Amino acid sequence: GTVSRRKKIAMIGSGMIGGTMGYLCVLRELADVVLFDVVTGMPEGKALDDSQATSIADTNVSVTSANQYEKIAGSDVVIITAGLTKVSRNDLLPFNAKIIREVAQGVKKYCPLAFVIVVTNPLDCMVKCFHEASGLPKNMVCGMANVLDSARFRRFIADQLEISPRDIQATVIGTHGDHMLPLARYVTVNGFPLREFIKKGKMTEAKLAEIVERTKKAGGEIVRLLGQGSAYYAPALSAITMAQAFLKDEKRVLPCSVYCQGEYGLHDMFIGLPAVIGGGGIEQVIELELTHEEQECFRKSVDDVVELNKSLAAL
Amino acid sequence: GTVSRRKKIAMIGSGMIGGTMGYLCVLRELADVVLFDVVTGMPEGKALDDSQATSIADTNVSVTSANQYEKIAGSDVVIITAGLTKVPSRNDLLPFNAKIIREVAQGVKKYCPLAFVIVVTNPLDCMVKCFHEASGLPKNMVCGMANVLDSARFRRFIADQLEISPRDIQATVIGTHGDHMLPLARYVTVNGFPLREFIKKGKMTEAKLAEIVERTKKAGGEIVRLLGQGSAYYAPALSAITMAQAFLKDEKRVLPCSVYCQGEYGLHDMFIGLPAVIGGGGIEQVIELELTHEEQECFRKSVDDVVELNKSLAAL
Amino acid sequence: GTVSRRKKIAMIGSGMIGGTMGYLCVLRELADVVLFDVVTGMPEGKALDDSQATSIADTNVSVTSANQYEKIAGSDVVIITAGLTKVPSRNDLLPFNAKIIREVAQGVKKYCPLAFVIVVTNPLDCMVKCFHEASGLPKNMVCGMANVLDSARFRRFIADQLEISPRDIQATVIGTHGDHMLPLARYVTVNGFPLREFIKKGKMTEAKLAEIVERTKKAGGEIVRLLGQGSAYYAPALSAITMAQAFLKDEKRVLPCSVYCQGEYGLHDMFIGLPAVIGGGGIEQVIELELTHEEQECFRKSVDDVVELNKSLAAL
Amino acid sequence: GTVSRRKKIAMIGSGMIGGTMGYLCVLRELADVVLFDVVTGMPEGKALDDSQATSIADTNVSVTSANQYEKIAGSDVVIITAGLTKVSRNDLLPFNAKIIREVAQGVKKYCPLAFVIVVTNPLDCMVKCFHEASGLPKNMVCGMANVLDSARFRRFIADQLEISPRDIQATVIGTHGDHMLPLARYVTVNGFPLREFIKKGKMTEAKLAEIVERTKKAGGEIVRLLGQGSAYYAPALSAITMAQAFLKDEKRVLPCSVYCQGEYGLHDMFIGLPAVIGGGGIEQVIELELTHEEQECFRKSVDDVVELNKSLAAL
Repeated sequence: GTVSRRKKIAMIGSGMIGGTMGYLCVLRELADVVLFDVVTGMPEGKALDDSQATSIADTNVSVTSANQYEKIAGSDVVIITAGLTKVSRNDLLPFNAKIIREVAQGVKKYCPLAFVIVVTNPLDCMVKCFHEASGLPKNMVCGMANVLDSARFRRFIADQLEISPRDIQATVIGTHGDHMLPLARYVTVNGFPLREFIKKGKMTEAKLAEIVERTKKAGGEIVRLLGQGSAYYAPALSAITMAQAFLKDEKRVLPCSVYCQGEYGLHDMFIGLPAVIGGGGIEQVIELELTHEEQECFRKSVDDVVELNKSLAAL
Repeated sequence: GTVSRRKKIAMIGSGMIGGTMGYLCVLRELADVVLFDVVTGMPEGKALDDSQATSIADTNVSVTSANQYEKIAGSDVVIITAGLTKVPSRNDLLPFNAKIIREVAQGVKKYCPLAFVIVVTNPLDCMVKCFHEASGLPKNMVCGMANVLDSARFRRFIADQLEISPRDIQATVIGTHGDHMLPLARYVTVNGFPLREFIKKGKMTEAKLAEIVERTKKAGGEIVRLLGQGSAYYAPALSAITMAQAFLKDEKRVLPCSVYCQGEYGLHDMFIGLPAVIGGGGIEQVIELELTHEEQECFRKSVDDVVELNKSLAAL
Repeated sequence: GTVSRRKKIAMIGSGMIGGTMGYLCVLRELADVVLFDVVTGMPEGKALDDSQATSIADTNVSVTSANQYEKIAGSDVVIITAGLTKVPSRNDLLPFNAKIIREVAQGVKKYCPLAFVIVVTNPLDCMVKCFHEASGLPKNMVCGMANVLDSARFRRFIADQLEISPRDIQATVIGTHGDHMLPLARYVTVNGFPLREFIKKGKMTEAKLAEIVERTKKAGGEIVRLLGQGSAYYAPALSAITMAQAFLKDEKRVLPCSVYCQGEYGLHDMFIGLPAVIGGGGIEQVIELELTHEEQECFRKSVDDVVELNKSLAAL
Repeated sequence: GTVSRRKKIAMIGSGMIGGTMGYLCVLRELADVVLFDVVTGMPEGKALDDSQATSIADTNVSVTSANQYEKIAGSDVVIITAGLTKVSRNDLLPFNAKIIREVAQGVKKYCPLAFVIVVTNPLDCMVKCFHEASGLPKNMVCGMANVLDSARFRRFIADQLEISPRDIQATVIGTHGDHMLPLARYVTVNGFPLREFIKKGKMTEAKLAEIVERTKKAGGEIVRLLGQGSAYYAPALSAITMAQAFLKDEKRVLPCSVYCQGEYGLHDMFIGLPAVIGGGGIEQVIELELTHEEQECFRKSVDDVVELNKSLAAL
């Protein structure tokens, strides 16, 4: 009887990020939500909590919990946070590759036409692992990391310039850790190069460097401060912004881990790069004219990913 | 911001509910946020996470942490979730939480006495009374969040059964916490149409309604049971923030909450969950429903519970 | 957009209401928009203006104009405002608008037969019937916008008197156009609480309620009188788009509108304004209220009006 | 009794733009609205229409109409669209200077602490006229034009690159007409220079020039097409976005007509420039490092304004 069905997003992993992405769907009435996890009780508790929030938000989406993959059938988007968060993130490889392969089998069987956003660390490597195991088209698989990294880069710059982060364009590309690459040269204030602001003394080169470093250390700082767990509010919104850009065919520039077949001279691997997300999934991969120095920094990020993928293959 | 400053909301208690209310402020660009807690470290971590979310939401509010009451100065609204959640029965938390609530009251009284205060700390109705007495704030500027959450549950369950958005289900719970809370079955409507008309047309049975009333009472406990640790926070955070927004934007929304009684329902000098209108004047109206003799009997049980807890509160 | 395409809404008629519904789609990023009109030039101008607004709203939907029905192919919803607004009594527009509505029906039947259709063209109830008969579309996929707007007025007036947000005022108008429209005084509630309780507590008098009922009936005419040219469009556009969104997002909202009757209220094979639930299945429920004998008498007057207009419609 | 009062915006001019800005306030629950105009009936009809929309939007703001300035007392923001729209916009000068001076007297008397956004043409000249007559601080007076011009510039670029306009930073500065200056060199896609996209052939220099020209002619095209009146949907949102940035102290980069005391070597005049709008009104005026060629184009815009102000003084 239903002619116009709601979009459906399956959260594979119902931890803090998963439950929070479910909350965002309720607040924005973005889609029905399935909180999936191989955990007893907890996912149902969060589904009841999120479901009950629809009343106060005056929205109507269905939030349910599941532990069997058949329940993710028909999902338009799948967001994966399942996997270990601690035992180096590189060290998570063996344990999470196994989990990601199980998720890939579930998606391949029940919702192979979905757009998939991986969050599981080590991210770039796990995205490749999911892509290989699931068999999905390269434009329908990506990883969330750089949107979150860029959010931090932007917030720090916005604080210094006293301008809303909406008007700060700052992008981080590459992989996780200290090799991530906050592109200082491409930071703009509504398209106006940051270098002009530095020249006017609105920000010093030293402050910029401090911000670049802070962007790299941001996730670890939150981990240290929380004492248990890791960030979830910004990560959840980062992933849902990518999901909405796909669902509503918005065509948003959102840096994320995408499959390369020549871009930046890279082949057969996923790495964080500026991309356009729309109803066709990853519709564009933007290849920046990196300077020689930037390429050298980027190569280190690339090498980190290549090394992990080498180890992944050895499994 | 020399002329127009942003509203400011201090979250006294930076646990799951506090951090999530901060998140809502970021998403809606509702107000600058202060995540306050006696515990140091964790609030600063959540403040960093919530502030970083402003970039993705394309909003601009400030989110900071604090462990000093001086930092809540200038707050337009204060939402208190501080307090023990278990004894080292919510009624038993009285001793421990009354002390914490009194410390919070001292902080608010001194640093932001003109704030609208929403208490969440259990045992709720008793703690609202405790805060009001210790803070000396105007009776219309102090209330407690509970019934909006209880009603959200009542509404969601009814919405699911009738296949209608909860926006269009008006269902209200009044009273205190526990099995004595009172889901008002007679006042449930579908866009103003009495639920009884739907039951008569077979869209729901009286048995199902009774089941829904009972599920409403047990809902919080079910989530506690299922999460395994802690309690609900997504709907509670949105319930409190919806009350805060109604005040900040002078919306004049009907939101049942723990309010000071000066004759309504024959009650005096106490707070209890009742339908109320929240606007820029704080609690602008306390709605007095024409309860049947049977509903009055059930309500009296909540009254008795609160009155007894308050007697102990005084005895401190 | 190879996998997930945006919803699409065709505005058949690009006058003030049509251009404004397009604006709402841009603001909410609800859907791509086609501003259709037999008149060329003006729709393209409004499409440029509405599309340029996407930049400032930071949204991304396509807004284009058209004068060929082929361009409405793929529409999920079609909202029709086309038709004369005055004879070169709305009842008298029948001849002229029936012809236009039939042409629109032919266009929809051929190019987007699976669309959910919201008719706005006067005389409304008769034109909905005309469209349904000419288009052959399923009865649950055709409706008319009028009562949501009439109810918005009823609610705003009540909200002003009680000093409560209209979000919390449930007030409904049913029936047809004109003085016969029926604002249901007995079913007005404040968050499900009967208005009678508020009147009894002195928050409003029966005289004021009667005044509000009359103002609700005269509201459209007052705006026509005051604007000097044309009629209301901001609230009408939002009323129609709210109905469209309920369908697109399968919200299941209670929105009174002109719906096909198959026994409800004892009516058959005709459309008339009634409380209904709009979801992804189109008109999912037609709510049958337990009207008193007096309300039935008033309602019968609307029924008689529609039945008489439909007799003439047939006689064409 | 009310401790937390709603913001209040007075629309001086209740034509299509005024009524539409009132609608936006209702939809966003941004502020109470006063639809002011020295017209009988019409403003009240629009106030009833906009007021009735609050019910469907489930919001609560008060929308009233007025014809006496005392009714704008206490306004936080004042948006002025009053004045003739036709008889060259330069030719409107004599008629609109008189109207703007009357509005300035009303604001100076009843809400001198308001943030004022002028829309009345010829814009840059009328903003100066209002500032001089009202006596308000230079940071509290500005004119809306460039946000609308930039919206067009951005939409056209977004269409060509298949990217949401959210991610297109394109700015127009200067005055109205063909002398407005769409800054082609500062157009970015999330901070990435447009020149890189042109190099990749995603857009040709010819298409860019066509877009620059189209941006200049956009308002006139709508006028031609509508047959009567001029654009109002994008203009209304442009002005309300500036008003909200002030009310919520957002610190948004919004190009608008602002007072210069040295910026770009300009003195004692208002002209469209990139600015940051926050709770302090115009908090920053961004001085771009314009190239010699850009300065030459800008000088023509400046000369147009200077000529009008010369004529304004001669009144």
